[PDB]
Amino acid sequence: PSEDFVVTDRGGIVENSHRVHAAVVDAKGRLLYALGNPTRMTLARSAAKPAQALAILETEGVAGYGFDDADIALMCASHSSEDRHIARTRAMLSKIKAEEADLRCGGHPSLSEMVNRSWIKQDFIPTAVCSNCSGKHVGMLAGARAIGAGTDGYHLPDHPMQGRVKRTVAELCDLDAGDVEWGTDGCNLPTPAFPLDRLGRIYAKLASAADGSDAGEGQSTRCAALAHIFRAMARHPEMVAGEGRYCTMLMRAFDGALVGKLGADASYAIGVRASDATRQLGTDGALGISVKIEDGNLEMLYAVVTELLERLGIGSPDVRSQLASFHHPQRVNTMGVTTGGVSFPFKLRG
Amino acid sequence: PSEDFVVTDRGGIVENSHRVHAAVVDAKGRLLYALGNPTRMTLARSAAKPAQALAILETEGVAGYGFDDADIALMCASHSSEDRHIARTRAMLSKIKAEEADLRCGGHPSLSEMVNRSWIKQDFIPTAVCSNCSGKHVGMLAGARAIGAGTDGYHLPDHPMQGRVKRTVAELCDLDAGDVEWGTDGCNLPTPAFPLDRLGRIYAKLASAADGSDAGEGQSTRCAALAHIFRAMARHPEMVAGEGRYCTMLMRAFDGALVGKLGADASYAIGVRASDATRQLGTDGALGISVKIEDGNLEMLYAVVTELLERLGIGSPDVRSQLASFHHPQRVNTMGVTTGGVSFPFKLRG
Ligand SMILES: [Cl-]
Ligand SMILES: [Cl-]
Ligand SMILES: [Zn+2]
Ligand SMILES: [Zn+2]
Repeated sequence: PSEDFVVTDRGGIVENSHRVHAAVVDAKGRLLYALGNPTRMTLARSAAKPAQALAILETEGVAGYGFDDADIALMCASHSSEDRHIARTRAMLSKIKAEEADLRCGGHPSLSEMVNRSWIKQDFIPTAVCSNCSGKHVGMLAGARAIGAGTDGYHLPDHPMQGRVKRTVAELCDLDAGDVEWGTDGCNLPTPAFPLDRLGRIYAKLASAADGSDAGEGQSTRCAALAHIFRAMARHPEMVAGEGRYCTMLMRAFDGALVGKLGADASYAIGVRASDATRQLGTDGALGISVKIEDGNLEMLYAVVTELLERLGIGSPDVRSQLASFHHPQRVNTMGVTTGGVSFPFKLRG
Repeated sequence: PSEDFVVTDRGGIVENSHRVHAAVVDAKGRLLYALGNPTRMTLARSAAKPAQALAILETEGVAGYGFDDADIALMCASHSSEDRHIARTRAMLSKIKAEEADLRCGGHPSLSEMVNRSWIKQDFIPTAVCSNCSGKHVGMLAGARAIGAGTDGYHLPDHPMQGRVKRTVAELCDLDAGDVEWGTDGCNLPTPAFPLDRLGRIYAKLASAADGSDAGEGQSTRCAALAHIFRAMARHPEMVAGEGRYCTMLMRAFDGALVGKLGADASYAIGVRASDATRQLGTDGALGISVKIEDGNLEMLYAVVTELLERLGIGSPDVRSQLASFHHPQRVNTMGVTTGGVSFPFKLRG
C-alpha cells in the first residue's frame, strides 16, 4: 500500500495525519494517476447524486414536468438549506402536484454555519423540505409518479424507482449489480458503495458527455442527459451547495471547465472537460478525479482536492487563488498568532 | 507497525477508519499494554494541564491566595464556558488582584454545543475569561505575582512561569529537556509534545500520589501537590469540563477511582488508583492510560477510551453504562433509522 497523507502540524510538530486515496481516470475509466488505494471500496454518499439524477431524468414521463437546469442542479445538490433552496424544493414538488408531507427525508442542521446561526437565532426547526437531499427526493417522487408507481414508498429498495437507481449506478460504473453494495443514507434513501476509481469514472463520463454535446455529436438519450446534468451543475453551482461552500466556489472559479461534488464523510468527485491541462496529463478526452479522506475530515478534503488541482495543472494560479482559504486552512490561535499549518507529503503515482 | 483502528460502518460497509495509539503504564511508566505506536511523539495539548497545575501549585506563595479545590479543578480544565466557569475565573482573578486585561488567552466558541447555541441566540462575543483554559491562565498569573515576576509576559518561554512549567513537564515524564518539543497552544501558551507513553506516566503518578495520600503515607511536597490535583479533579469534575461532557460524566461515574482529561485533537489521559482491576493487569500500584486518535476525531476518541476501560476491566458494566452514548455513538438518520455503528478492530498487546 502507498503511504499518502495530508498532515497538520503545531510549530512543526505533527498534530494529525489523514490518509488520502485518489483516482484520476480517463473517459473510459482507465487509471492515469493515483494516491493511496484508488480502488478502495467507498460509500460515494452525495457524490453519487449525478447518477441518481440520471435515473430520475431517464424515467418515462419526467420530461413532462418541465424541470429546468436549476431544478436538475438541485437534484445534484447537497445544498445549504438557504431560503432559495427551500423555495426551489417547493417549486419542484408543485411541478409534480406533490406536498412536503410526501417527502421521506428529514431535516437536519444546515451544512452552512451562517444559515444554521440564522436558524438558531430564530428558533427554526428544519423539516423534510430543508434536507440537503430535498431535490434528489423530489426527483425520486417525480419518477415514481411519472410511471404510475406508488409514491408512499418511493425511497424503499423494492420500489421500481430504487430498482432504476441501482441499475443506473452499476451501469455508469461499468460494474455488475453484485459489485455495488448498498446501505441507507442520512436522507433515508439507498446509497451505493463501489471502488473509488469508478466514482471518478462517473464524473469522467459526465464531462465526456458535455464535450460530445458541445461538438454537436449524435448522442443517446443517456449521453444527452449526462451532458444536461453537467451543464445544470456548472450553470447553477449555487444550487449544488450555496454561498461560501467549496463546491460552489470551485465551480464558479472554473466557469464551465469542470463540475465538482462533495460526499458526506469526505469523498469528492470532479469531471473535467477536455482542455490543455487534460492533454498535458496524457489523455485525448475528458478526465475524472475522485478522492476519499480515510478518516472522514472535510477540512482536509477541500485542502487535498485544491492541492491535487494545482499538481494536475488544472486551472491557473489565478483561478485556484479563489480557493486559497480551503487550500491552506487558517491555523491562528485565539490571540491572532499562527501556530501551525497543513502540508501535503503525498506523491501522485502514474 | 500494528494495525489498530476504530471504524464506522454504514450497513456493514466501511465508512471511515481511524488509527489508534495507546499506552497503559504502571506508576514508574513501565509499558504494560499498547495499541499502535505507544511512543508516538504527541502534542498533549489540554491533557498536559495537570502538569501545568503542578507547576502553579509548586510556585511559592500561591497557597496564600486561598484557591480552593474547585479553583484547582478549573486550573486543570478544558471547561465549557458555562456561567459558573466564567464566574469562578473572575473570582480567581479577584483573589490575585488581577484583571481580564492581564490574561493573554482569547475567547472562542464554547466546547459545549448547548452553551454555544445560547451564545449565538444572545449575540454573545466570548472574551478572555471565557477561554476553556482561563483557569490555567489565572494560575500562571497567580504564580507570576507570587514570585514578584512581571505579569505582562507570563505566557512567553523566557518567563519564569514557563521555565517552571518546562522543567516540571520533563521531570514528570522522566525526560531530558531536549526530548520534550514545544509549540504554541490555542490559548497562546507554550504546549509540550513528548512520547505518548509519558502522558500515561504523568497520570499514573497523579493516581499513585492519590493512593499515597489516602493511605496516610509520608509524602514529598510534589506527591502531596499531585494528590491535591487528583482530589480536586475527582471532587469537581464539572469544573474540569461541564454538563454533558465526557470528562465530567466519566469522573462522576467512577466516583474517585480515576481522573481523566481530554487534549484537543483527540488525546486523552487517565490516572487509575490501585484496584482489583489494576492488580489483574499485572501491577501492584496505580495505572496510567494515554490515547491518541491519529486523525484527531473526538467522537472516536471517547468511543475508544470507553472501550479501553471495558477491555482493561476498569469499573463495572454498571459504572461504564453511564458512558454508553460515547462508547457506541448513535448512527441514526434524519428519519430515526439506524444506518450503522462503530467497531473496534484493535488488539491490546502486552
Ligand atoms: Cl443544509
Ligand atoms: Cl491554535
Ligand atoms: Zn441523500
Ligand atoms: Zn491552554
